[PDB]
Amino acid sequence: VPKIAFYAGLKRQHEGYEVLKFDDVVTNLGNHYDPTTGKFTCSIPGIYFFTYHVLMRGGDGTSMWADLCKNNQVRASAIAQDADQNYDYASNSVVLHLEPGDEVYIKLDGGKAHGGNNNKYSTFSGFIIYAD
Amino acid sequence: VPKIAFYAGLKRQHEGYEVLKFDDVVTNLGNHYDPTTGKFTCSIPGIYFFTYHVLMRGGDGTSMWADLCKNNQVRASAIAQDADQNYDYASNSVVLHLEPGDEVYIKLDGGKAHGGNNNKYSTFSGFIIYAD
Amino acid sequence: VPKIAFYAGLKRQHEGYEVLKFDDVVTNLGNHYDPTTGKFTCSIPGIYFFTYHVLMRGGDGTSMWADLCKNNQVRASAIAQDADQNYDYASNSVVLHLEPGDEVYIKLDGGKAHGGNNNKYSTFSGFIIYAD
Amino acid sequence: CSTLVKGVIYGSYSVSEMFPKNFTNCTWTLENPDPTKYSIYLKFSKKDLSCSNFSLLAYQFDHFSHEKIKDLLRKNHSIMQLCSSKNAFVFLQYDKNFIQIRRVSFFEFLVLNKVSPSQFGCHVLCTWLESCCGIMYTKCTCP
Amino acid sequence: CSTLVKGVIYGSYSVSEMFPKNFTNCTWTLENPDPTKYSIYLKFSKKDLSCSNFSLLAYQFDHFSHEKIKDLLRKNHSIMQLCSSKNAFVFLQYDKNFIQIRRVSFFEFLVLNKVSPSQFGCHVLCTWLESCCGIMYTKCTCP
Amino acid sequence: CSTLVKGVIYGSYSVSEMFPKNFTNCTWTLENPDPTKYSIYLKFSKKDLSCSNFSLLAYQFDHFSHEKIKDLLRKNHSIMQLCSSKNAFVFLQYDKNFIQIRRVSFFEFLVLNKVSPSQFGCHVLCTWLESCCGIMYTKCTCP
Ligand SMILES: [Ca+2]
Ligand SMILES: [Ca+2]
Ligand SMILES: [Ca+2]
Ligand SMILES: [Ca+2]
Ligand SMILES: [Ca+2]
Ligand SMILES: [Ca+2]
Ligand SMILES: [Ca+2]
Repeated sequence: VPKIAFYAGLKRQHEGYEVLKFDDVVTNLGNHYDPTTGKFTCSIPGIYFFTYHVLMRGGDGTSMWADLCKNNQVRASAIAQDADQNYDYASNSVVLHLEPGDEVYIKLDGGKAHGGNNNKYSTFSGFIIYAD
Repeated sequence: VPKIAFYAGLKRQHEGYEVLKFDDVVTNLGNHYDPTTGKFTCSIPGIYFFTYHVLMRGGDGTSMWADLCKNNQVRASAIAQDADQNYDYASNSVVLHLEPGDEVYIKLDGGKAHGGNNNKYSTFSGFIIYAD
Repeated sequence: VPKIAFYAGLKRQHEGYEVLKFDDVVTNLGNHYDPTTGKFTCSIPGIYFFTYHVLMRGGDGTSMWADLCKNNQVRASAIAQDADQNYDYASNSVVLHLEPGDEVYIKLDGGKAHGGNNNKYSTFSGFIIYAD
Repeated sequence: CSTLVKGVIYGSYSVSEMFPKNFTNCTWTLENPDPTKYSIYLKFSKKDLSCSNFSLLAYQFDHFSHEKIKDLLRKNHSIMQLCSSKNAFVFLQYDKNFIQIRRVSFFEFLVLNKVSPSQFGCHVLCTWLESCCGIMYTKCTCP
Repeated sequence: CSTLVKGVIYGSYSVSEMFPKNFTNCTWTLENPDPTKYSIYLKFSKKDLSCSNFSLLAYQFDHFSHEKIKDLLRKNHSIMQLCSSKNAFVFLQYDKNFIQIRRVSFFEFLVLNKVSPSQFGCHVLCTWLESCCGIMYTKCTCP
Repeated sequence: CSTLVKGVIYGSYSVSEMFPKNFTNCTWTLENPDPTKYSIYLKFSKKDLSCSNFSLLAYQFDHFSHEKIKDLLRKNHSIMQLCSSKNAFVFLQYDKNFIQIRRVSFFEFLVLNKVSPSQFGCHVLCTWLESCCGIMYTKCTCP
């Protein structure tokens, strides 16, 4: 069986509309996630489950959108909003079908994420459930 | 051996105490989720994992309860609350044992959900982990 | 695949830097989760997925930290914060590699968790994905 | 001696009904279905209630634990003294998971919805508004 | 007869362009890409717009359902009457998933970003600020 | 030349101790364990501090990157100048992931808990309250 599963915290703060690069890689079983680019590139076709928790940076920015983007389409959207500028999460979970080359990644869509260093507040988890 | 896994966003907004019908189906392996009714009907008995993220409707309603109901009983409860009426998620995650016919569904228990068209802010994910 | 999977809600209120004991056990396949201590002790080494949702108490308490601690180290951190003292979840998901004896548990790192009785607002889910 | 009335939006109990045992040491409990959603309001009638050889202890807690009840009793800094209440009618609010009344003339409670009170629930509370005097009332307003 | 203009930050449509059909019963729709993020502002020009044999109904909804449109029309309590508007220019804000204008002289809309308006988006709205008069304007400020 | 003091609630360092190298180009770093939870307060003493042939640069950042430090230095719009500080004692608050002091008389810092300050932490800060003058003090109050 194929063993694909990863989890990585967000070591560095992000902002704007940039792909989140979760460099705090705890698990990268199969090495199908690349912290340098921040994209999970499928290699074995199959149905994968991805969950991401992205902590909105506290203090500045009352809204943050973190969309799990599959290739060039937004396959999930999460909004972390707090009018008092608190640490609310923009989290969501997806069960997507993926073909080889499909780059699944979390992209900020108009907010400032939180750089947890080694704390691993903002995370990106995901694993293959079945292989086609 | 059996491949059951679904994911669907909430195309239409909801309100009150009605079953959430996630009609934005991205994955419906086995066709064991019905967007018309909004219920995942188990057919192959086994241990299933369900996660749901339900975005509270911003602007109106300061609290929203989305309980993952198994048959006629609340197997999980999630409350999205924000006194400033923001977009907070009533998300939760369960690992339930299911027999054939057990209809697992996300049911609002107050407050108004958010309808995101194809955005898929509010989602219902779930897959079978083991079969008996 | 050996069958390890659990899910439990928070029957009793919690507070301060103490391990969360999710005693409202719904699934405890393999009996690898102990509600009396609140720790999931790995026995068969392998790659496990854990998710926890921890509702923080409304009323008293403005911020609550719930870190999924693996043995003596924080493998994920979640902060539930709301300046208006609302209900918010300190949730996060991890995909950790575990050896026999590793004790994964959710420990509050400040603030008070909500005791949901049978409601199962605050939950602790997790299952083995691969048996090494 | 412990009976718990689990599912009731409203309930009227006499002193004899809530303690239907010869032994004077009994506990009557009322479980709040969801403290995130509901706030339980208690009402005490002293029209015929007596405490010649009985102690009325009104308190709340979160989980069933005898040591917790003992520690709360030894605290004795916020436990209600129903017998030693000057006003004839006692109104109490308990936004906690459990409410227990132990024994050492009736009383009615109300499991109100905190944010969206039902038509019946707010009607009962509006009748309890006839205290006389400081009272606790919710968002829903009624003349 | 139903065309929907899905992806546009801005758009100028004449009455003839938005209803390019001989049949007088047609619907013109504008999908809000993300109501969590964007608020659609509508602008109506009555300089050459006429309603001698045409009805202009301006409304919003959340999902495509004919029964919903019929019920909203029968409600007739908040539907805008473009023809019966005293002011020459009509400014409307629609923070809902769909905007549809049905037919029973142009008009321009603006899919503005709610929290971080773009340079062009706030520039267009600042030009619409020339109403004259009560108007709805957003956080972004411009003389 | 880069040493980082990772885990310390409190720490007192002399200029010689924090830069124990003959080379004048060195960086001393202090990692904030959790900016969601802790705010690092810095204290600078100019009683015997001298800058005859040394430059004291006080700044903060989020990640280890030489290019980031160079860009911050080229910015030079909010970097603290310890040597050119009129007041004898300099109090700085740094609610960011890293604090680095580079070299081109001691100083003490405090990793305080932002929301629930410990007994020791709020005591040390209460002593630092003797600035004289504008200062930044936390929620915890002390005479
Ligand atoms: Ca988006
Ligand atoms: Ca419920
Ligand atoms: Ca939240
Ligand atoms: Ca921590
Ligand atoms: Ca919140
Ligand atoms: Ca708030
Ligand atoms: Ca507020």
